[PDB]
Amino acid sequence: NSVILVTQIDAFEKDGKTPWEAVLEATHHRTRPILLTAAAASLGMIPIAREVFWGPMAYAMIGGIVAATLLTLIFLPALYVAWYRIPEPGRHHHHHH
Amino acid sequence: VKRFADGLPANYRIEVGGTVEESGKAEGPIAKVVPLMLFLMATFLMIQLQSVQKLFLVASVAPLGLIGVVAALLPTGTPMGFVAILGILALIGIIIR
Amino acid sequence: ALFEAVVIVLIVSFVSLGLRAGLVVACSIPLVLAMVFVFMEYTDITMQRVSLGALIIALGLLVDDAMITVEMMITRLELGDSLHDSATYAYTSTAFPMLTGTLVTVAGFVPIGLNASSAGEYTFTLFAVIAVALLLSWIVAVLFAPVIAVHILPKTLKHKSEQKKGRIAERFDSLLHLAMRRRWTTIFLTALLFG
Amino acid sequence: MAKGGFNLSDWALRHQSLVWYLMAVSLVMGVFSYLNLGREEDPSFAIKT
Ligand SMILES: CCCCCCCCCCCCO[C@H]1O[C@H](CO)[C@@H](O[C@H]2O[C@H](CO)[C@@H](O)[C@H](O)[C@H]2O)[C@H](O)[C@H]1O
Repeated sequence: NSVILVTQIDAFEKDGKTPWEAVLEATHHRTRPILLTAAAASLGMIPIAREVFWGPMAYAMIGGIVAATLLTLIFLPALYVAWYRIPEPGRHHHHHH
Repeated sequence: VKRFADGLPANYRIEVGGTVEESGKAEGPIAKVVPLMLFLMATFLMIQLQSVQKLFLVASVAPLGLIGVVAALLPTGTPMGFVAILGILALIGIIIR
Repeated sequence: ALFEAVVIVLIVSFVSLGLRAGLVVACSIPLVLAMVFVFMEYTDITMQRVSLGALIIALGLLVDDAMITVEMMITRLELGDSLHDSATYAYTSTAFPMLTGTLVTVAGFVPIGLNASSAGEYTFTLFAVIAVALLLSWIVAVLFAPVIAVHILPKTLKHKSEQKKGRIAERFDSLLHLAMRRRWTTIFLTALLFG
Repeated sequence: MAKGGFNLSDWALRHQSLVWYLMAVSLVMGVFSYLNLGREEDPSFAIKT
């Protein structure tokens, strides 16, 4: 999912549009699909959750999926724009781009 | 002989001891294997063509070839040979070609 | 339980697009099932609970990919021209990403399918199931979506969004703007949470 | 990276009957094979003793 998002972001950014509006449109365009993705991921294991065999794994899966998705929605945008507005690290190489 | 066998206590049983057993055992997997290859070659043909009409058209020639295989066999009174039971498939392939 | 999972994913796609659009995708789902079945046949991998659970997981992932592809297709065609070619660009564009993500997931699954321990036996089945299912699923999504669309899909329309999700969109955009207001705060929260 | 290829869409749109027949044969094959699949409780892990 993270790869899908980064690909969608840098997809149209090749045009050099406003990074703010670029990421804004990226999110506004990937909002609906990611929802269904998380749904299909979390769900499916619900009917078998009653089965004691696939127990803790089912709960852990449905939990981690929702968590990772929510952050994929809010965390990475702020993180990427922060890393973009200014390069935090250093260690410049004089013989490399 | 079957009726005779039936006319006897159930605890007893009769079976053949000739060659039919071996012939059937040999041709056993044949029946359970050849149709798959038939569909395989059929799809293979469909690759070169693009319409089921032409498919059935050329397929009509395949079974009709059983005319000579028996016309040139009845007067000679030659028993149906196993080798022929095999070669007939090659005949199908070449005629379809 | 298998049929139950199938019907829940079915209603999911139903309420997702509303129209009988994703329903054709659901109809396309059994295809990969029969394919993996014949695969197991060739490999004699019989059925058992473990494999059934693996089937559930694989079906969810594959239907997810197929549905997102169909969704982007119908959206790009609806917002613009109504034509198969008015979607061929969407195919040519988002094709590679599907393959990438799918292969990455199969890679993440791989580990469980390599231990020589006594437990690796039960895991071997599910590993084979997931792998074959996912691969055949991607090939099916990229090789069947065209006809299914060209024959059971209406033309374009004008942009509009379900107002019920309007409030949800309000909250989402608002929280997005707020998260952008203080980026360092989000980093602090993430750090404390993970810790 | 979309260099010298991307014929997936067109070729898919073309050769319609081909994909149709492939789908049909695959479906029937899987269907017939399903009956002769085999059902068992769980894999028999090799006991070592
Ligand atoms: C001289 C060197 C070679 C010496 C002898 C070797 C002969 C050929 C190699 C033997 C390998 C056996 O492989 C062979 O197993 C089965 C034979 O019933 C075939 O058929 C198998 O696969 C099919 C499709 O999945 C299924 O419909 C069959 O039920 C299944 O039995 C395999 O398609 C074939 O690959």
